[PDB]
Amino acid sequence: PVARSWVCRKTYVTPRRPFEKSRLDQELKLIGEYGLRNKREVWRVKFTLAKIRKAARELLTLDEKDPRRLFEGNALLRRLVRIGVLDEGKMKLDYILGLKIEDFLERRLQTQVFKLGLAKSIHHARVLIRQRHIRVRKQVVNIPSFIVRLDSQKHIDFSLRSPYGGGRPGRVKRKNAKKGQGGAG
Amino acid sequence: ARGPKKHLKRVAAPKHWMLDKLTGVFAPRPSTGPHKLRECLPLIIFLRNRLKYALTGDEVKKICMQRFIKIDGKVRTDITYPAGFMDVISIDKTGENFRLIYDTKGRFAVHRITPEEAKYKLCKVRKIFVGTKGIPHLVTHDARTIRYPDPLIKVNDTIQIDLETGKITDFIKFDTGNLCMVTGGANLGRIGVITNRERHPGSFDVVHVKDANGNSFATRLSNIFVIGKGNKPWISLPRGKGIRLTIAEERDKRLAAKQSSG
Amino acid sequence: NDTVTIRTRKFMTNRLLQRKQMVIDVLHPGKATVPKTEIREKLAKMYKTTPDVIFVFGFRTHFGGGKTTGFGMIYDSLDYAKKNEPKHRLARHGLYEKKKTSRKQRKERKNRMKKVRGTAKANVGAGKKPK
Amino acid sequence: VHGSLARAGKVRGQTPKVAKQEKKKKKTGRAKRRMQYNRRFVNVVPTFGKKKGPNANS
Amino acid sequence: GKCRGLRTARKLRSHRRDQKWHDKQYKKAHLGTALKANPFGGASHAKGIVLEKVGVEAKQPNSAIRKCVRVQLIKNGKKITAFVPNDGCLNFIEENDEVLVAGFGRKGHAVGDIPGVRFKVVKVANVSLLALYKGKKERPR
RNA sequence: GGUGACCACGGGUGACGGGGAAUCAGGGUUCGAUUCCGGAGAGGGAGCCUGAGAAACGGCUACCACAUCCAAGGAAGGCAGCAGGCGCGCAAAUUACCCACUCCCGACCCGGGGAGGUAGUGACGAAAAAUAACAAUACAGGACUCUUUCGAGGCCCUGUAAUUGGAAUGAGUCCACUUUAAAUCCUUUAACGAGGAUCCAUUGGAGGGCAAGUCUGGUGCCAGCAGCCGCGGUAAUUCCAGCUCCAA
Ligand SMILES: [Mg+2]
Ligand SMILES: [Mg+2]
Ligand SMILES: [Mg+2]
Ligand SMILES: [Mg+2]
Ligand SMILES: [Mg+2]
Ligand SMILES: [Mg+2]
Ligand SMILES: [Mg+2]
Ligand SMILES: [Mg+2]
Repeated sequence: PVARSWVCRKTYVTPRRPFEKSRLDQELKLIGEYGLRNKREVWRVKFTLAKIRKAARELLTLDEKDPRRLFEGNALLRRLVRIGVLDEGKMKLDYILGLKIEDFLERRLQTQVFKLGLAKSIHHARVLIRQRHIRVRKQVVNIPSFIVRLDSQKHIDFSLRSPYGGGRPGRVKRKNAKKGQGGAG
Repeated sequence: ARGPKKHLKRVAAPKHWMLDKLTGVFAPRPSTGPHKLRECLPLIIFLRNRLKYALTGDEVKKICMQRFIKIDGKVRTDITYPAGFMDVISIDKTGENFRLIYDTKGRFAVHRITPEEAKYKLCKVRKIFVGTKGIPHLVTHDARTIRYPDPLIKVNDTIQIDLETGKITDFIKFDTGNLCMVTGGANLGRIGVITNRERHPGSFDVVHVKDANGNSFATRLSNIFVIGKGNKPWISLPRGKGIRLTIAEERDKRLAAKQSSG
Repeated sequence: NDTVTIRTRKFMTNRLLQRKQMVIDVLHPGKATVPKTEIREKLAKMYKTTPDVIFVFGFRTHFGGGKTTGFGMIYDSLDYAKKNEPKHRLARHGLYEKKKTSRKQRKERKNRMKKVRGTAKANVGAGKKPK
Repeated sequence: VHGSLARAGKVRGQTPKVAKQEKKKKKTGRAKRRMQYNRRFVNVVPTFGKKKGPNANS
Repeated sequence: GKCRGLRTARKLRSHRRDQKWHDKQYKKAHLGTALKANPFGGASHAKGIVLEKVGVEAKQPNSAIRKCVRVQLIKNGKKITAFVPNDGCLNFIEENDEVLVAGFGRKGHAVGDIPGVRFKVVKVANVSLLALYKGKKERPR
């Protein structure tokens, strides 16, 4: 019949118990620190970390010198150091278990533009990304959750068409200019 | 069903065709021919997906109907002709020739060959018998049967078909120390030298084959296609020389290639 | 025109259909997507050919504008364009006319011919009275 | 039946109908979370009141 | 104790499937008598026609009249009692209405002080009872 | 003679089988009508013609049950195909466009295909992601700092109200292009488009479990709430409301 795909998965897992003061406060601290929209962002990054830890645990229980352990562990370690959450020197499967959620959250584009200094606050960074002002390499990205890589860290900049790189000021600027010039002939 | 099937599903097609899921519901169900459909490569996907000459089935139909493809030296206008193992696809308008051979990862590779090598084709005999008037008949892995062969040729040996005549030029006996190739299973596409053949009467015999790296792998007898005498193949081998590399070595080979190019 | 450029990659020639395939990426920095006629005339300038045998299609503009990638096919002669091309690309340039009727009406007509047997006059006139 | 259905809806009928008062539109989404985070992780001041709740009616 | 032999799996499996009939959930879900006795017949909701508006006294420690409707289900024609769950929605209910009825919450069991009531009214005259209570939409007069 | 407590035989199944799905320490427990493979059926049975292949049903014959036309002599049926109705129900969409793609059939590069593709309805479900950001005044807070409480500013951070107060953008209108068989949508790009940015976020709760009010007003064992404990008989943190909070 149809040539559809219907292959999909949930990117987050809800907590087992709701209404714990400790968990609620900790997640709210993460949300406030990284300008997250709701608890689903922190839950999805928590779920990504949990999946990574699960794969690492499977490889750890797997015997050392096993070809599968070597291949998959090296692949996982190099992708972690590629996104920059793991240091270049700490390329061991044991240190994967030592990772937390904060170092994942600090690789998002929203936090990266604020840290690089293109934005005044984390929420200003999120809105600035969402209004298509920031480009990475040649491609303009409007997804705040864009996990940046180490090689792409340096190339974060403003988009050319934005009223922060090249010209063409915004509609409110142009309207104010034309109103000011129409007030004096 | 009340009769033979004439449709093939895209997801039910053989994996080595590299047919993706999204483009179509169906697959080009190969027409009946010399080779089985599970181990044949239809001309449509050969010219559309492997060489990227055509964009769709209509374009590849136009190429076929303008009579440029000579499979086994014969012009074949069938869009779903089963090419199969060790067949010559000659496009003389471009002056290019292809020997259909499995690569390392057990799937047919685009293998360009010279015109002076494209005029002969090795074949594995399948059954030998004697027809009417005491005439020795010999069938091959294709649907190709020949008469009056050399009595020295026994079953699962190799012969050299000379094209445009359908005759024998030379032959290879199947025995220990002869370079061969696996044509099915997990070891499909691997080049090695026969080292042992153990016999199980009433069952499939199993051969042990060692490649150039010394790696020993076993397979069934029916999956063995001898393609050379000793350690020298009778045809030009594909890239990689039929040497199976595990995931680590191809990973670091990719890394070395990218590092040299960058 | 001031800043609009064509670049060509994955280019190859096939005499099987006597044409040349390529994927062309256009670079319009601050403009809209460049129209297919402009693309064809610029490719004609690039490859020294009259700008009516060219065929370009499948143009996807990348996110945020700028680059736009499509497929280009340039023929050696204008005659082969009718010989081996889909009819819709010909109709876009106007070389082919598909001034035809509804598929549903064709099916109704075909079903009426099934009712009327044999007689040539009635088999061809069954579509006249129920117009 | 006991014939005592006549009281159905009594209190809701008797409750004086006071209307809602117009208020400033509440922020929603990321800004609501930002305000919520500031109200309990930025203005934190230790007090002898044993960390009164957000809805304290003192 | 229990057997542990290497080939006692038949006895272990037979004992499990024999003793699994001794807990109420498995018996209820695998005998079929509960499904036969269920007025909803294994459905989450069911439509019916209001026959009568009645009041049910609450249980002993409480003292109140719970407003319920006698309802004849359009499928299989069974009569049930459904609680009308809000402050004044019995006034929205009238005679001979197509009411949607759901379970009360704990799987064919009486809930709260209401004796023998297993169902509650979700919709009346094809308009939601919650909407009528909130005043979002009025009765179709 | 054969089969049976190593469960035959019989009965039930709200049983098509499998690849698989949900749950997710390990072990398991449920679900697999459903797009792939295999089987069966074309209202129920039964019997056949042709054909390589059918016990075919968009083939035929007969019976059983429904049901269409009729000049009453006859004749014609099989949507568990795509649409679309009725009926059943808690429960499921357009009597749309096209063979352009994937393939199939044919005497065949050319015709056909409700296979299939495309669009429509679509909060089944899954992914991403707006509903605001910033600056300066006030009044607070910080290890704030200057003299060692008193006053101020060489700083940092919230909240409340304001000609603030002028920057940024989509959501929408809409030129064109592009997509495409023709289109629609997305992506581009002109022109408008935000200060109650009234371009207005909801659904459930605030005794405990379980995050959040011993607030105010009504009712007074009534109305009602309450999955479970329980609340309600006159200052009810539990009902009905207003405000304020909480969760997503
Ligand atoms: Mg059944
Ligand atoms: Mg199944
Ligand atoms: Mg099937
Ligand atoms: Mg025939
Ligand atoms: Mg059948
Ligand atoms: Mg039949
Ligand atoms: Mg809104
Ligand atoms: Mg209240």
